[PDB]
Amino acid sequence: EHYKARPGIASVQKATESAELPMKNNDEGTPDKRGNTKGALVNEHVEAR
Amino acid sequence: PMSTRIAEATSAIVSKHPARVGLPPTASSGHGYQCHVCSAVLFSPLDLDAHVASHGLHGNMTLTSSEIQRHITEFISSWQNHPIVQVSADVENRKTAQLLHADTPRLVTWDAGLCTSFKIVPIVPAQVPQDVLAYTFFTSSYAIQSPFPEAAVSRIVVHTRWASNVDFDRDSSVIMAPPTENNIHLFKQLLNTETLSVRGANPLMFRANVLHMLLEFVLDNLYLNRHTGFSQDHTPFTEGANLRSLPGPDAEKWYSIMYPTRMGTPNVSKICNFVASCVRNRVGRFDRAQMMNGAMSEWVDVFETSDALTVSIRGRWMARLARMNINPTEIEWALTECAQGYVTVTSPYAPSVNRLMPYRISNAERQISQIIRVMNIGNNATVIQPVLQDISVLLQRISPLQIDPTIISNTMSTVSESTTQTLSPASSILGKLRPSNSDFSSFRVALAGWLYNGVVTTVIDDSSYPKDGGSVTSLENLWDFFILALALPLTTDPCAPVKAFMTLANMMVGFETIPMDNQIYTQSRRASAFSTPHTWPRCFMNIQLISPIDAPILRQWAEIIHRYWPNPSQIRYGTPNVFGSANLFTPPEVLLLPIDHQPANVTTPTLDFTNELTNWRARVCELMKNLVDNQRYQPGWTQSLVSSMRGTLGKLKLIKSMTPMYLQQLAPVELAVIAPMLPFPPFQVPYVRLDRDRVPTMVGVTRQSRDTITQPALSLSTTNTTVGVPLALDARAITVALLSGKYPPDLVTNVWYADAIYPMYADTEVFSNLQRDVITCEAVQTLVTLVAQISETQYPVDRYLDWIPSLRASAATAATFAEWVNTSMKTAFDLSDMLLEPLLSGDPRMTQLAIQYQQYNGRTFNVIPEMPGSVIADCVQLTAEVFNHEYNLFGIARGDIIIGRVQSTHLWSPLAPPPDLVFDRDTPGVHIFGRDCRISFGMNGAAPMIRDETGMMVPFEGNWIFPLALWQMNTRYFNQQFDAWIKTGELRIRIEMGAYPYMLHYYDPRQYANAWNLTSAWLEEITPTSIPSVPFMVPISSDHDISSAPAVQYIISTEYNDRSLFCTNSSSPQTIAGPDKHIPVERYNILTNPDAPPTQIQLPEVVDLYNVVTRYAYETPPITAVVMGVP
Amino acid sequence: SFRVALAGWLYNGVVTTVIDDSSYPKDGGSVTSLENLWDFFILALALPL
Ligand SMILES: [Zn+2]
Repeated sequence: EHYKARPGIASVQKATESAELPMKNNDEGTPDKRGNTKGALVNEHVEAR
Repeated sequence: PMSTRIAEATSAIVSKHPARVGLPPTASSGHGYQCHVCSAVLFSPLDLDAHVASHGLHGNMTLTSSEIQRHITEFISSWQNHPIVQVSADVENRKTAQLLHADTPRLVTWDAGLCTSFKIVPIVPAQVPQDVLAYTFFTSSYAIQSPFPEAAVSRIVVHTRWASNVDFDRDSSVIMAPPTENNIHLFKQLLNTETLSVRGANPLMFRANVLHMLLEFVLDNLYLNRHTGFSQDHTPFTEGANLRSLPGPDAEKWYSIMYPTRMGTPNVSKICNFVASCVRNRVGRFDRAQMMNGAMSEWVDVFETSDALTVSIRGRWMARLARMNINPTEIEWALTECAQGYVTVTSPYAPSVNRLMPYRISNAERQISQIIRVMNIGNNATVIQPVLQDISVLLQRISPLQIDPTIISNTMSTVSESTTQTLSPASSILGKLRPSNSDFSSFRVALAGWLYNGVVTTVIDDSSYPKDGGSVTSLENLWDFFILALALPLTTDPCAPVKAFMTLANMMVGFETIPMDNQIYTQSRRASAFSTPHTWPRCFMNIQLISPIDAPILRQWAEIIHRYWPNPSQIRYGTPNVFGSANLFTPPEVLLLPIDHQPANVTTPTLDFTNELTNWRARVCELMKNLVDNQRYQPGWTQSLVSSMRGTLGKLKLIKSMTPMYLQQLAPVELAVIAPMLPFPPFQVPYVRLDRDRVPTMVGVTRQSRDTITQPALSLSTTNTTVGVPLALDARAITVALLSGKYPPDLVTNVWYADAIYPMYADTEVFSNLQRDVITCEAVQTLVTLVAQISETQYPVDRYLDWIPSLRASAATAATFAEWVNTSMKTAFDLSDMLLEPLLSGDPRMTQLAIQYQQYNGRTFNVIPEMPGSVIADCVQLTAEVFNHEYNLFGIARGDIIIGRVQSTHLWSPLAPPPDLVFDRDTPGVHIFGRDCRISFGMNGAAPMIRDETGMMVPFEGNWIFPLALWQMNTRYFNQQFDAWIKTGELRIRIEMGAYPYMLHYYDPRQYANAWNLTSAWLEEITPTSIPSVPFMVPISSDHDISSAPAVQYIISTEYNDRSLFCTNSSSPQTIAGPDKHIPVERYNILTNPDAPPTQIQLPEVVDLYNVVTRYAYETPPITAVVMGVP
Repeated sequence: SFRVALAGWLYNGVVTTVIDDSSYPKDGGSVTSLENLWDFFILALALPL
């Protein structure tokens, strides 16, 4: 071995794994196969709040 | 337990209040305590409770727990708001303990053994039985003691105080093992907190480690030289010389180590050749000063084994101490001048015995420490209060003054008052003239605050004022103005005069008006709020704005203030001959006073009226009589009440107090007698009487430069910190003290002071408070001189250790290195409290000490003390300059190595390689590899390539040049590619290091040897943050003929650094095969060169290992054993 | 907050970082109050990031 990394390979890998995930898939408001918009029946502003 | 129980009870009583917050009020979230009988919202528990109480039909009140709680809260608010109670404590803090008494260093220590730091050690045993030469030849067979070890190889290593018999043990030693052992732990010590391997050290910190090593070396060799005692030589080896006898159990072994030129020379060996070359008459003692019959000689000069470096260090240390020296006659004169004749000390008059009393230091070394301890005190007010309290109790114990209100009582009791009245002037002041919490200390505390107006400002408490606006129509409220007017002139508050004008202005609002400056500092603003030069009303400097027709009383009071306020003076304490002068912004040997001083001329005092503190009371009483006179201010009063007020004022003006006489004549003498024996010297700024342009508005201290401006005079105004803190007092206490004073009826002044002042000049703590300042200045200078070696400072210093590798240091690195310096310099000199720590808060790369204050105009006065020398920094620089030439003795190699296979039968030592097989950047056909290097494999049988700096590709062969960091950053990818070619190929690399430790592996020259295992271990263990010590493979010298066997050698140095080799094949006639070196004649100059004078050292190139050293026998007695006093 | 501000430097066009409402002096404060003086100091040093 003779050498331990300065920041730390394990911690850097864990942080990169966490930051590597693809962004969420916002879906509420788009139709399904039958044509029915998928989502919960709630006010458009109450949802954002 | 009872501790917790009483603590809970005390909390349950004292914690009846929520808190003390500074914010504007608020109905909702303004801490409004709401009642319930009505919806009102009060802003205090006592306010809400007075609310609820006034609810309840006062005639029908009965006892209740609610009433009990009401009275308890009302009672405890006063005790909480008292100023002495606010600022006070019983247990000492670290900073106050540091200020009141600091751990005195131990700087006079003695040594008894022989001064030396370099020792000769055998590295390879000789062969005393052999085939060519019978054993009867050698002197070891006869058990003869030789000054130098018999061995095939003898090195010379470093071990500080290996032959020393010390008095006190400095705990900083530089101990080294011989070269054939690992020494990497000496250089992996300071900043290698990330290195894994126990046998590795980071190359980018060799410079810092070596600087710390040299500092510890110098700190260890700081002793004096004892005079032990000699003995005639009863044998014919010397010409009857006198020989030392150093103390110890096994002392008979030292007569052959101290004196190399005393053995016999029966043989033609190397040691005998040297001893026969030496001269004969330089042994033992040759000089002494015997100033007495039957007493030890004062000093001697002796020839003996010792190194010129440690001899020089101890000589310079003794020179510094000799500068610090003083004598009992000068101590007598100093103490007599300090006591001012009230104490007679005596010194003997006869041939002395050469004491050594190092207690005298310069003025810069004292002003620097004053600046430091003022920097350690800014803005705290719990660090400076205990000093004032101690001076207060000392003043009370030394003063012949008493206090008793019975004088005021008896004076008041003579005025006639009507029994059928509603106002009693004599009975009102008697009530409001009893101090709260019955403490009369505020008088002595204010009197002691005169010595400190640059860091402490004694103001009068806000509670002493008339409670939210006065009124001239109120008797109990008029006595408050009287008390404040009498009490203000004794405070240090620069804005004292504007109060006692705004107090009367507040009190008569609606009777007289005067033009203010703002809508905010109106005439109805509290008088205690005007504490700055900025807030003085314009009608106080331009009095014609006050008109004699509108505001006659204000006009008259303003004229009285401008024309009769007391005048400052001075007393001239101290004696700066022995003691330095510590004051910064005043001349040396002078003490300022906020009142005039005038020496008495009779030592049996009787009362008199002629002084400024009585004239002030007369003026105040006259104007009080005036503002009582007219019916314009007090219309509802009777002739009886007016005449009673007049009588009380006219008699209070003629009260017979000794306090003003005292403050004029005797108090400044007591201050001057107390000042020189004070653990924190006075720190004053000028007393401006009434001018708005000279009132000081700040006092700042700097400890570092700002951007690039290296001169302190240009950064002192923008890189300083303000110091100072107000301290509240009690006007009632001060005024009762001024009104009631008294002397004992048997007062004879000289007899009183002659035995009141004696017991404080019998202790000698003041003399020991100076060596602390010496060490403080030494530490500051040493830090400044060491940090410049690794950083870029603004100080001119020489740089010897530039060839050693070092990292690009930042503020954190500098702070760490300074911490190590501080710790080592405390461990040496044996003091446990703070030292050099106030400077470590910033960064120690641009340090500088300076101080200044500023007036109201903007005119700033600064004091920049001249940094005196420092023997410790000088000796560290000398040791570095000697390291530059004798680096091999500390196990350091200089240059760079050349990895490459060399198989032969020759016996050249790898530390002195033949110049034919060393190359450099100036060699034809050398490939220099820098930063942008890539390797490209070879395909289909073609050889792999590597990229030159110039963009070329070269096969794995030839003569190359690496920076060490290149390999160190690609250690594993390079091993795999290159190690197969270095071993049995044609590759030769010159790693560039600059400085590196090393080990040594010897081998029998007539057998096969191969250094590939050691070399491969080293290369394999190189790492981006560490390298193991460089292993060499050296042959063993041979006394006689031998046979040659092949040897394979891989690592070699570049320049000759086989300098720690002392002698090879000692005890034999000559060396036939291998590294040859006789005894170094240039080392022993005084013996081998008859023309050289005795005291002659060629220091920066050789340490000489033998010379003349002077041993002392001085006496270090306490001062009380030499300077006796006459009780 | 420090490192989230550093990260938000990269996404100016989607998310804007503003210092919290409750970090300001209560009721606007006053220059006659030490607490609001220190509040203003902290706020002034925090705003530029
Ligand atoms: Zn109410």
